[PDB]
Amino acid sequence: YVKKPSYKIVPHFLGFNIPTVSKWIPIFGIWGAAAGIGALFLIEGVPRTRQDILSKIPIIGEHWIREIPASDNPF
Amino acid sequence: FSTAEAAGVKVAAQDGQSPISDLSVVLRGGSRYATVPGVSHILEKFAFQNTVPKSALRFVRELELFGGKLYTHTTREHIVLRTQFLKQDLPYFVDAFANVLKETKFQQFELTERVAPVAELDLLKRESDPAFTALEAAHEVAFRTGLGNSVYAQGYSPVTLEDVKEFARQVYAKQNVAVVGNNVVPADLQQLVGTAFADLQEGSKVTQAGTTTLHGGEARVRTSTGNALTIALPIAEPKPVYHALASFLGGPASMPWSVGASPLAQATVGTHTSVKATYHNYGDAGLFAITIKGDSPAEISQVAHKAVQALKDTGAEVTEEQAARAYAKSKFAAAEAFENPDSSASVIGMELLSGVSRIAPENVQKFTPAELSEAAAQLSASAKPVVAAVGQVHALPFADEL
Repeated sequence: YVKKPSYKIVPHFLGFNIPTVSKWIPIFGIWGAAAGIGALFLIEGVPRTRQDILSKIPIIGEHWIREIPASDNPF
Repeated sequence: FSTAEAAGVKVAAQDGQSPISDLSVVLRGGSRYATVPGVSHILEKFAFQNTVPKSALRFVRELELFGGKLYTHTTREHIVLRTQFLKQDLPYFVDAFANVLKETKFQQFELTERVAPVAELDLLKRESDPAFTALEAAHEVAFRTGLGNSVYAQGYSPVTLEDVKEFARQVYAKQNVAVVGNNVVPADLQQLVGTAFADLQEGSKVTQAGTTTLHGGEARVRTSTGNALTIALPIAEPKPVYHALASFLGGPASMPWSVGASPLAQATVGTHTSVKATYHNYGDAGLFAITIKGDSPAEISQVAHKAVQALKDTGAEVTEEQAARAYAKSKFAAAEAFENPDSSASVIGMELLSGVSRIAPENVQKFTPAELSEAAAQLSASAKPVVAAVGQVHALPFADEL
């Protein structure tokens, strides 16, 4: 014979609990990647982005190593 | 059902071989005892509201974890509160009933927001059927008070928190409580009820204000939502022969897409009407009713004439075949009533609370054609016929026409 249902209350805050939030952790990860890719794409034109980030990527990085010949540069 | 006693409370249990137990608390608190009109219905709807140890919310959430169900209803004689659960969860349900009887908070907001609105939806759903209305109106005419009180709370007469609290003070007492356990080990229930219901007041037996008096008459409930007619005959001396007579006269078909071979069933041929004879024993008085519903007032009127003729014809002569058919249909009706949990609880509830021994379906008396015809004769020759018309009342029959 059972006298009482068997349960506990999990910690919660603002209607969130750890079981639920843990399911969404991967999703935040992917959104972070999306935001990262997007942000980087938006500043791909910025010379510093090319110099410090994009030109350092192996193989692909030579896409962003471009020199104007001294003969063609007024400045 | 082994009847016993546990700490002043009458406990009946029958062990079985099923994973499902039904535990019912039967209260002597039906509408014949209602201090104020509708208070028994309101008290029924107040069961499993907030108690001091456990809120309504907490109860419902825990009930869902056991997968249990809750059923409540009010009759003229009882309030029945039934829980259905897995056998092993018995202690929880006993304790929950104890909390309800000992420690219900009865808060004004519960009455206004929770209890009264649910009671109102309950009644509106029942009244969607005009036959319900007709049979209720017939009891009102026949008995006036007591058995004539409405079962259900209505808007025109509001029940107050003080009304319900007072009624509960009387009803929720060792003297007015019976516990009925279907598929419950009887020794285990007695032990649990004995510990849980020990501190419940003793109280006193609730009684009907006034003796049951019988009256004839007419009720003409004008609705726009269907048509029905009850022809009732108040009985001063309730006898078991009226069950046999109700089943004999019959009315519903025993077979799909058919009329039926019963006299009342055969009264509906050529019409989209249905008919049902019922007998209501209330111990000290009874009611024999024939209710006819349909969409056509003209057809109802037509059937109503044939219905009273059928009763007169029965008073003349029943055949042996017909008497045997009545025994068979009545034994069956008794059996299925003792099986259905709602009706079962109230049957044993009556035996425990009053003292009316249950008639086992296998002990249902066989009435000779003489005894049946004599019963129908008394009814055809009644000095106090009741007729309740519902719907287009201008087009339905009157008592003096029947």
